[PDB]
Amino acid sequence: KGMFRTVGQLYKEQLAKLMATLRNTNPNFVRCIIPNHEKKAGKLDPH
Amino acid sequence: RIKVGRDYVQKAQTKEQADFAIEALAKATYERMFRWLVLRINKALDKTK
Repeated sequence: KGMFRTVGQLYKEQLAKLMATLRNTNPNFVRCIIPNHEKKAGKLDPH
Repeated sequence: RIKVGRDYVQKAQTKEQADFAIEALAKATYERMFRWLVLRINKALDKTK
């Protein structure tokens, strides 16, 4: 099984190396928000 | 700061480990100073012919 693996193991192993790299740094989070799903400018949905 | 194989990571050090590292650094500094002094003495003695 180890000689073949699966797609789920690749993402789990690849993502594990990425998360471990961010923990050893100072993350500068930038929160991105979308006003509406209709791609309209100026209009906002409170819900 | 030392790499664990891929990226860099700040490794931890204990009290005994820090003391041993300080002792090793002092020993290496003294050895380098003695070597430099010996080299300077040899150069001053070997400057004639």
